[PDB]
Formats: sequence, C-alpha cells, structure tokens
Amino acid sequence: GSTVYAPFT
Repeated sequence: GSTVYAPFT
C-alpha cells in the first residue's frame, strides 16, 4: 500500500 506519514504538532 501507499503511505502518507505526517505526524505533526
């Protein structure tokens, strides 16, 4: 699968 990894603060 594809991934958007964007944890943020």
